[PDB]
Amino acid sequence: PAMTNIVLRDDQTSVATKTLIPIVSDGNMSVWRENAANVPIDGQIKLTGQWERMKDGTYRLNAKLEVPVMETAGAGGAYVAPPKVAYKVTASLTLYAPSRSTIADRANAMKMLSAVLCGADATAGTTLSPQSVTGDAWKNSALPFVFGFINQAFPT
Amino acid sequence: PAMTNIVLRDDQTSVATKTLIPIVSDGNMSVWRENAANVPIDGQIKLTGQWERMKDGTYRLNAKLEVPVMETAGAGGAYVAPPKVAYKVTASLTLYAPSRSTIADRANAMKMLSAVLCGADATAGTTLSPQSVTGDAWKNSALPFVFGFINQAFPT
Amino acid sequence: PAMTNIVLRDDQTSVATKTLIPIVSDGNMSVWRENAANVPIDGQIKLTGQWERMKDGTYRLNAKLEVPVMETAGAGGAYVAPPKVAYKVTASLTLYAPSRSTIADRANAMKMLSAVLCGADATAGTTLSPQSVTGDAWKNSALPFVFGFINQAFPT
Amino acid sequence: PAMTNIVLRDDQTSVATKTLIPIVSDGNMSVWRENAANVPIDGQIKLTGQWERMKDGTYRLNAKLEVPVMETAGAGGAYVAPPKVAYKVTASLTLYAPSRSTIADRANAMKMLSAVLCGADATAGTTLSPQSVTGDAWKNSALPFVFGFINQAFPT
Amino acid sequence: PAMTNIVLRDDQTSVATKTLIPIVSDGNMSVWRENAANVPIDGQIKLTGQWERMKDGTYRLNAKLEVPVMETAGAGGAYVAPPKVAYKVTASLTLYAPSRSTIADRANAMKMLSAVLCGADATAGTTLSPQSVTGDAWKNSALPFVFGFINQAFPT
Amino acid sequence: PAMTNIVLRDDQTSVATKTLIPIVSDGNMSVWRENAANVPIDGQIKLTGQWERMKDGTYRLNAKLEVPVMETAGAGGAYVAPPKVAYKVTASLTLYAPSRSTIADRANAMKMLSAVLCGADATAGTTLSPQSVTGDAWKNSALPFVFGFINQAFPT
Repeated sequence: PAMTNIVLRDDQTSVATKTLIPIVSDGNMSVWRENAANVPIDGQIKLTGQWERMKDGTYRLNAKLEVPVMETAGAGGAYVAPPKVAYKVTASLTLYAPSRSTIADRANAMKMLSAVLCGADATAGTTLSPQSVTGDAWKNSALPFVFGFINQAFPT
Repeated sequence: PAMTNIVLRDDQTSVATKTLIPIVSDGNMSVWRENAANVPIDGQIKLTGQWERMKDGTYRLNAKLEVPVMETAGAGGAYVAPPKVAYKVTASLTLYAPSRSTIADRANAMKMLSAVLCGADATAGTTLSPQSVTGDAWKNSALPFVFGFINQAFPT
Repeated sequence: PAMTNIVLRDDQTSVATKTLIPIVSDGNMSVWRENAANVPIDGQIKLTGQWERMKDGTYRLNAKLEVPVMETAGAGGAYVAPPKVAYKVTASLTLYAPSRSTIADRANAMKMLSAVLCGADATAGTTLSPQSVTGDAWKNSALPFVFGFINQAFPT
Repeated sequence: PAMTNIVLRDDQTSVATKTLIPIVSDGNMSVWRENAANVPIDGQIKLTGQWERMKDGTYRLNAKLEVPVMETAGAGGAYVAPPKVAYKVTASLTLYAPSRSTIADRANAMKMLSAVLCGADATAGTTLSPQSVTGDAWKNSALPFVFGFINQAFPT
Repeated sequence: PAMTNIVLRDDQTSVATKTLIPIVSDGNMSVWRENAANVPIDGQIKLTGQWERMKDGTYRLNAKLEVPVMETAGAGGAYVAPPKVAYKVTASLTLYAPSRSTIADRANAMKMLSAVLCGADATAGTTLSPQSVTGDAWKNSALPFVFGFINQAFPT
Repeated sequence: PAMTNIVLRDDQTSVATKTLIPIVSDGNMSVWRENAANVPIDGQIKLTGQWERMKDGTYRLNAKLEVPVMETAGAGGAYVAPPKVAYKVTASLTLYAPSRSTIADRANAMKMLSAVLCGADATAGTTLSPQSVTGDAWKNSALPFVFGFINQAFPT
């Protein structure tokens, strides 16, 4: 498939739209990046999709979303520098699919873990829109793994 | 929070429901497991949520879904072949969040990467339900990252 | 007993309510933490209750309340970092109860030291509400040990 | 401030009053002690308030309540057994306050931890009087941390 | 699942109730303890549930109930004797389940041995309630295995 | 007493009856065995009651129930395979009673651990009949220790 734009929606009070433009098509990876002004290149949101064949025939597929955070949002100026990038929150989905693995196996695994990350709970058929327009819908959610990852408390 | 059951839905032609019963709560990790008949303990669908504080104050949160495939018995051994597992398709979401990170930032990152894993594309607000009742909806999908993970060919 | 929420009241001008949610149930300890947005995880108020058996049979019971302080309260932003956590004020109650110690002994010790920390003075039956709704009631109090710990002057 | 008497109340069925007379004022510490008849000096209820400036500018303030239990005499030694002490239940509140810490912060911490030691629970503003005249009120209490300290089983 | 209290009934003439409160939850071990008045910690009734994976894949599950009998006071020596534990009556159920075992096998084994320990005899359907309010029902019972364990005389 | 038959009931959907006939009575050992059609001797359900006096006077009483699962035929190799036993699920109750123990101690311990293995929970008087005609009653039961032994997941 060809590289396309990737439009995401974050979880602020007012859901803001973020556009990742394709940058580069490499041999084992491909990269999408945000393009926002008065933001250092290091501060743009980055999406790296890479893949490799382990020595045992097993295929490792990594999708890495880096979200940078500047320290104090700055009034952009003609020759004024942006806030130095304070840190990065990183989230990587790794999929290990062995030699004998099949399309059905991979699809099942991906769909079920996606439901988990969208916080399926004891009640069957439960999920939360990752493209939800509801502001603060994820941080306020009490679903086991959404709440778990966000507020850093897994169920025990 | 307390551990609850977790009900997921696979991507077979007729969508099947899988239920993960809570098994154990360790000091740092918690484990849910399916309870299917005629399956060994090591062959059930397993979900492991673990977390550790790195030496730099950065916190690493892992959610690991193991989907096993058990072997099939060929009646040739002069005894019914013992029921063992063939292999495991594994999918682990890892979130690295430093000490300066907040609830707002962790939520932004989780929601955007969930949208990515649900095949967010150039068209804004595009997502595919991971609890979808549409059979084979994921394996047939052409959404960039759903397709790339299912078929081991990311956009390039 | 099961872990429950723990609701405390501080000593500002307007008494503010702080909720500690249970995080983890470990083998020798249990942890409660505040969950407040635009605050680094390191800056949340923490409560760690641990217990161990010394080699001589004596039981050591520690309850540790960590109160972090950020350096300059910051206007939360979409991709704006919180104030880096400036320092921690820590307060630990340690109870040493030997092998021959009894329920009555431990209850007596705990109640009397609690009265001391609530600042019982020469006048009998004297105490100060630790859940007091009166703003600034503790910092302004002149009770020997409340005043002592707060303003860092013990009676001599 | 000047050292005053300190009147506390235990948790017997009929609540008894204990009075701590000031004994000595050292350079860094001060000591109150009970004066009960037929008790050696080392068997009286003792209260020690000491403080030291750590090498990092952080100040450590300790308040230590020792409650002794004297042995009982069995008339078998061919002489009345000498009155000695059996053991000591000790409870020490320690406050670590750094150089950047203020009166507001020390007060917040002390009040909240006092509320904790008085069995603050999920219900807001919950506390048990440490000068309470209700006999056996503490040992019978089911408040989380009162119960946990008295019975050596914290919530888990 | 989560640890709950465990309420048992003994075989005294007037059947008494014992309550085991959870103390700690480890990864491979969970402990319940009784909290009775005027009994040391070591003299309380203890319940230990543990599990381990042997090197051959076979899981070993152990449930260990310790009923202590404390030393009766005795008359004074030099000083009054300290309270100490005389001995412990211990009862451990161990279940060995190899890799190829199923829920059916384990449930069948557990139910049948439970009926055995509840004194199944030649007449079908025979059983004795372990929660029975009938005082001295077990020590008086003549069912082969109950009587055998109690009176240390096995059917021969 | 004299050895009698022992009639047990399993946990199949339709509850089946198993009869253990006495085989042999030794001095410190007695054996019961099932006699089912089309099952080898080693595949029959076995029950072993033994006792021994340790070197410290403490008596050790063991009751061991072996439930074998025989190998399923499988297709022909060179010749038709001979019937053989696949594995054994084993459940052993061991009771340690020191010299100073009495009938009261042993009966109390046995009844309380029997109520435990029959799934006593927080609610008093809780029990599950081990001779119950309710099919699949044990494997479906959620009582902490019954469920724990069955599903190899202990309350934690």
